[PDB]
Amino acid sequence: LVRDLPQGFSALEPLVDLPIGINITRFQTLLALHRSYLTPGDSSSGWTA
Amino acid sequence: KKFLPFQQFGRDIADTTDAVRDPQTLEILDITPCSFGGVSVITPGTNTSN
Ligand SMILES: *[C@@H]1O[C@H](CO)[C@@H](O)[C@H](O)[C@H]1NC(C)=O
Ligand SMILES: *[C@@H]1O[C@H](CO)[C@@H](O)[C@H](O)[C@H]1NC(C)=O
Repeated sequence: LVRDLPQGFSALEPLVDLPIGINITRFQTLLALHRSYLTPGDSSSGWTA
Repeated sequence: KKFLPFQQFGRDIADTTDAVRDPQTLEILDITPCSFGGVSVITPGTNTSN
């Protein structure tokens, strides 16, 4: 029942250290499309807008 | 003590390594110094006894 970031404290545990050794300046987030790009539905084809 | 998967050493006092994780066996063992203590001599006067 919290739309935004919740109030509280949670410490983030490390997951992995990748020796990528590359140069990073920009990043982008990948999403999943449940609907169809060929035929877009009027509504509800995606996930609750 | 429980070490997180990335944790290897332990320093609660920040100047002495109390605990560590053994490299071969993943058990965690804590290091206590070999101990010490002052030694006092209680003597009467050597003019009386040694
Ligand atoms: C990373 O690339 C930028 C150009 O986008 C460059 O200015 C920067 O010096 C590069 N950094 C490294 C560590 O290669
Ligand atoms: C490391 O080797 C030791 C002794 O053979 C054994 O406890 C265990 O199989 C290995 N543990 C790790 C860190 O893979």
